[PDB]
Amino acid sequence: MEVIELNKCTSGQSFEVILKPPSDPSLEEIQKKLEAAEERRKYQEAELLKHLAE
Amino acid sequence: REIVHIQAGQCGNQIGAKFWEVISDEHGIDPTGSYHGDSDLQLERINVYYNEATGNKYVPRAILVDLEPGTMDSVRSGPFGQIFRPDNFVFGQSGAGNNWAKGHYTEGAELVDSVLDVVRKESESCDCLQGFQLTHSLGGGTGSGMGTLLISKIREEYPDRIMNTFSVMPSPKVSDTVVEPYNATLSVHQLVENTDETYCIDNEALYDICFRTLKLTTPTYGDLNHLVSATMSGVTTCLRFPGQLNADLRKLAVNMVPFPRLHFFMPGFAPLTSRQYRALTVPELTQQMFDSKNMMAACDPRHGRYLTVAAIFRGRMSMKEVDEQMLNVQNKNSSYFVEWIPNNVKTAVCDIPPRGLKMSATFIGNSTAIQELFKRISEQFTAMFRRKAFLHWYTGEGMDEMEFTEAESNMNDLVSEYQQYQDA
Amino acid sequence: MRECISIHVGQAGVQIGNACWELYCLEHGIQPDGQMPSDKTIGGGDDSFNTFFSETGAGKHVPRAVFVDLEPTVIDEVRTGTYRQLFHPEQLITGKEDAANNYARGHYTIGKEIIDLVLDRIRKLADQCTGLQGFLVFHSFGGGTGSGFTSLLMERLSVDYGKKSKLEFSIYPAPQVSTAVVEPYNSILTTHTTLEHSDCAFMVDNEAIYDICRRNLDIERPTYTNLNRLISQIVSSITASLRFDGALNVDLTEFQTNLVPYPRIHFPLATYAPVISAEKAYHEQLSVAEITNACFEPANQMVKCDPRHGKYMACCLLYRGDVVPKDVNAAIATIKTKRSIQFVDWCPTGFKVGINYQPPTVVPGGDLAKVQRAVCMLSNTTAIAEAWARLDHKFDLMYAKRAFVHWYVGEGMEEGEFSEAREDMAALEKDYEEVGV
Amino acid sequence: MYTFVVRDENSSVYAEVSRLLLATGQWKRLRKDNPRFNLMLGERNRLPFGRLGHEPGLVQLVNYYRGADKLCRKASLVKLIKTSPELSESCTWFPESYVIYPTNTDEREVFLAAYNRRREGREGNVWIAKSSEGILISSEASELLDFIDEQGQVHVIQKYLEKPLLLEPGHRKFDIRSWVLVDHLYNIYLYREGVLRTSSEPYNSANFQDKTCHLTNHCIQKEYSKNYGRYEEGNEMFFEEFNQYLMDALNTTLENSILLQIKHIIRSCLMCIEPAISTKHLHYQSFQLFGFDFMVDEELKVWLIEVNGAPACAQKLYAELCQGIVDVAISSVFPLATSIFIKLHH
Ligand SMILES: Nc1nc2c(ncn2[C@@H]2O[C@H](COP(=O)(O)OP(=O)(O)OP(=O)(O)O)[C@@H](O)[C@H]2O)c(=O)[nH]1
Ligand SMILES: O=C(Nc1cccc(Nc2cc(Nc3cccc(C(F)F)c3)ncn2)c1)C1CC1
Ligand SMILES: Nc1nc2c(ncn2[C@@H]2O[C@H](COP(=O)(O)OP(=O)(O)O)[C@@H](O)[C@H]2O)c(=O)[nH]1
Ligand SMILES: [Ca+2]
Ligand SMILES: [Cl-]
Ligand SMILES: [Mg+2]
Ligand SMILES: [Mg+2]
Repeated sequence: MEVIELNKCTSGQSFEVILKPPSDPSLEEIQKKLEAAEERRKYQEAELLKHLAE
Repeated sequence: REIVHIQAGQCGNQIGAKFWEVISDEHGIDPTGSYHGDSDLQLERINVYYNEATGNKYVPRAILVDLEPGTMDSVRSGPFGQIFRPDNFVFGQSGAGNNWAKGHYTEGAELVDSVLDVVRKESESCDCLQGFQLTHSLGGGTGSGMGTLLISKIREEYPDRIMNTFSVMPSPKVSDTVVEPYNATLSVHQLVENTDETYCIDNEALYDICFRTLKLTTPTYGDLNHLVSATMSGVTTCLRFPGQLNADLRKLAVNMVPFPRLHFFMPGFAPLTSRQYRALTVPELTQQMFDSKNMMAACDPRHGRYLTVAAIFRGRMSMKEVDEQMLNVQNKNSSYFVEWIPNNVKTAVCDIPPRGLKMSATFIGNSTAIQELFKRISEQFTAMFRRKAFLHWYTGEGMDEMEFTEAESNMNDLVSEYQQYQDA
Repeated sequence: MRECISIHVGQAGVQIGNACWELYCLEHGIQPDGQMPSDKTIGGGDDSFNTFFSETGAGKHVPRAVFVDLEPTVIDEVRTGTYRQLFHPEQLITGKEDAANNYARGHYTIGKEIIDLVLDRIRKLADQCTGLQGFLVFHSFGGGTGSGFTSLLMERLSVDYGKKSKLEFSIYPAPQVSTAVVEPYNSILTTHTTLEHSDCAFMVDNEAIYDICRRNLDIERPTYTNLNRLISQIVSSITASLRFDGALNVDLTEFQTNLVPYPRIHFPLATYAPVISAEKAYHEQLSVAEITNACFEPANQMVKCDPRHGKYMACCLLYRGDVVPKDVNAAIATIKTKRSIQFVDWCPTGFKVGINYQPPTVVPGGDLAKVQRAVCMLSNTTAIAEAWARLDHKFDLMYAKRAFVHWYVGEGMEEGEFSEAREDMAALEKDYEEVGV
Repeated sequence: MYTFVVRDENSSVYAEVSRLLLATGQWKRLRKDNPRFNLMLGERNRLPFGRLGHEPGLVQLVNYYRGADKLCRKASLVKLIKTSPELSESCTWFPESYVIYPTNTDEREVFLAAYNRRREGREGNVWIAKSSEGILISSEASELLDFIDEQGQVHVIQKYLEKPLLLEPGHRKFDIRSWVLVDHLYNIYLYREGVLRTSSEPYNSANFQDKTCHLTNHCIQKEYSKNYGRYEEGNEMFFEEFNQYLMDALNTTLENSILLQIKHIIRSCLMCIEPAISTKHLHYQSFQLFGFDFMVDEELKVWLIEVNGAPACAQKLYAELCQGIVDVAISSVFPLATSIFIKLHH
């Protein structure tokens, strides 16, 4: 159980204890998706309004 | 923020006027529209239902609709009648004679655009209109036929705002005319399609409560409307007062309605008050609010499963005890809540109690037992429709038998839908 | 000195940000109006606290923070509260209507129309940075804003800041304190959409914080105020190494390096001790051994689970107060003999240890007692995947019935995003199991 | 009223427990996938322990110890005994055993370095192979490893007890089965009534392929054996007959000759894994019933051979043993409106 990379300073100290050794899409690609769901939305609203017109 | 309230027809206007009396009392506003309570909590969310007019006077965001002037003259002459903006009274002269067609297709059609003009004037003066509420019966003509006509107009013009109805279902034990099952069937079809929540207030249930447990021998429409206005206060109390839940319309809609068409709610109130002084304990309140006998739709909760439940407690009480008692209900009757919606019973609290109670509870169940209500209507409907009885009052206004056949089919479809989930 | 920017999204993110910044001001002796008398470099600096604050000419110390909600009511309480002067109006961004507990509403519908204002305010903070290292993002899994707008934000931040680190502080859904039934949908959705844009996420299960507030603080019905002051203790414990002099976890890169060897298994478990009620009449202060041993009690974890049935991949110990290495070493040695701590074969069995001699700061009139030494263990154990199982299972039960899906599809989402996110989650669960059994 | 759930219908014991629990009138059974339970009588495989203890307002107890399989699978157990200091390689009561993987860590190069010293010292040298059907008892290695490698599972090979205690009249082998219940508090409860699963053929020390002498299993004894049922009903002698026979033929009792060693072995194994499986400070609780299998040799030394995590009871004893499970494992956690167990502690 050996203690390594001991650093000390006035605020504290830090170290390591080793007990045993080892045995993204683009901006266009996102604007595309956002506006495509906006198209699905505007279609659903159109279906609603055509149905209300019937 | 703002809600727009509409009340259509006789029943619609009577229960709506009682609603406004009740919540006006709660917010400390007198029949002239002036504030006079103690707490500032009474005014913090006052604009959800009241417009602030010159003089710091508060005017309900309410539109009053009828096809005959009787009930609304009665309202203007009544206890809080002068609180309502007089422009907001919109009436024709000829009535609708308990006729859904006259409400939807002919007379109501002639009055509907002026009602919409007032709705628009009220809406454009809102910062953040969250939606609408309608009080109406489904058994008469103005309420059902012109109310659902309005509802689809409003949906066309405001497709993205919430639509809630408080809807009085007809029972033969409390019945005006024999064509109520027809008027209600036509209406349910509209309601299944164009509202976000519908509070199913069966008139049978109101009568039974008045009779059995309130020992009222011969209940008036008043005795029934008192129950309704107390219940509506309870379900809007979180919208109207500040608390740990910033309560709005859409969030309740999204959480209560797993399937778009299955949005018909069993409401209930506790303790059931008349027109005693014993104090209730939190387990007592909780047991009553889930009691079939405290619910305003005449369905047996034990004959279905709760899809979702909203419990609302009012008054000062221990949150720990409320939480324990809610948990004991769900855990001791877990068969009756669908397991495929985990933790489907949500509890809110409002610190301010209603008038004359220190503690009370309001229940909103989206249970499959509601199918019973629709079965009843449907039986009553078919009993006349298989003989085409009374149809002339409608075909003489333009309607076809085909439209009746369709509404019957769609309500049977709604019944099958509720059954599907009762066995899933 | 390399700056860190905190983004607080949605109600939970905003209120937890409030707690954390209140705590930071106390810890660095910064008053509510932003003056730091201890700072002698007026109007500038590259000290370690400047990672989290900037300075103005008047000597005003200003959080490198942005708050975002799709509705005004919460950030309005920021704009009027004890620390109103602290933040600059442009940092507090609100909408008009929120995402109504709908992931789709925050990601697609209401998000799209605010993402650019948010990115521009973030850029105005970044342009004040000499060497920005990345972002600490605070949000709930359950809310609509917290899930959908956070994942939108996360995507755009990867694009506009590809070389910077992003760390999450996540609030995982607990029914006791939840007001919505669709939180499992929102959780799974956002976990899937954020998984490749997050370098390390610290999950906090409200269930665990709630029960810690009940048992160890003797509060019968914990409020968000209680939960948030305890959460901010933990969060300060985790970020002190960025805000103070030290040699352990000094930049966001080191959190990934020390805690995340496999970038998909990037959910370290926090355990914290001691949580002691300020109303406790007589309290015997706990020793280095007692609190390090408490670190291996699940009752002290931010997520209830069982590290004994799983494997560790990394373990950091962060102390605050009267601690010195030989005590820590003795405590570790004796704990290893009495506890089940197994590492993955391809990792060293060991602990990276950080001590800060200043004991924890406590908010005056809070629920937490002052103690002379405290510790936050950060362990990347595969046992945390228990939470995922729970969440996934709840999700499966609703989605079998398409319950509530219409609400999401009606905002533009397609049904297939649901089972895309669930299949990502299933891959995640199987990663954890292959690492850990 | 309490609520419980069943997720293993092929469990004889917990079937009877469900029955008794219902007859109490204070326990009601929910459907298998209802989460709002107090007691989960779970499945044997992939019991979802990560979903227990997260239901507010409910105390959850489960009839299995997560992690107990380390004791209840043969290779698991051999690795546990050799690596646990509490037990030790030099274990005086577990037969010399080695874990061997198929051709397709392993111990056969460790195995040979002891095997051939057994052959050279001119000692008896019979070994038996088994994996958690398929048994080889042989005198030279190239049969054992050959056979292990025909299969495809991890295996263990164990010193086959060539000089077992033999029951007369019959000159026949037997094994001891003890039922132990560990409650949430990690009380260890050894059940008063164990059983002898006996052979009915005279132990043949010559050719180790006559399965009926060497294998005490209840099924291999009912099917292929000559005299199934000659001496005792069901190849099942119980503890009073065994005490009496030890008294008469050997001038000892069951307690002193065998039971002290059984209690020591049970308590040692359970206490060994206690820090790894105990639910003392957990958000859910565990109990479990285990079956321990022992072999007494001619010198009256007790050997442990397997622990079984889902045991079947003896049909004479189901009633009493399941009632005891209810009394001390269930009603201890969920109280209702001269004990049959001995607590092991030292
Ligand atoms: N610990 C903690 N949890 C919170 C807090 N506020 C909300 N939550 C949890 O967060 C989830 C709800 O998400 P919110 O943050 O309120 O939702 P939102 O991001 O504002 O999104 P909207 O749906 O648009 O209002 C639930 O699981 C709540 O219990 C908080 O202040 N502290
Ligand atoms: O809207 C009406 N009643 C009403 C009553 C209570 C709350 C809200 N609004 C919410 C509800 C919410 N979650 C929530 C989900 C399910 C159950 C509950 C339960 F606590 F009630 C709360 N979150 C924000 N706002 C609205 C009447 C039509 C007029
Ligand atoms: N609960 C209640 N029900 C009413 C009231 N008035 C009428 N009804 C019911 O409403 C139906 C008649 O509807 P009504 O409102 O008079 O029709 P409208 O004026 O044409 O809309 C019948 O089923 C009556 O039972 C009332 O004041 N309270
Ligand atoms: Ca400075
Ligand atoms: Cl970059
Ligand atoms: Mg009438
Ligand atoms: Mg919000």
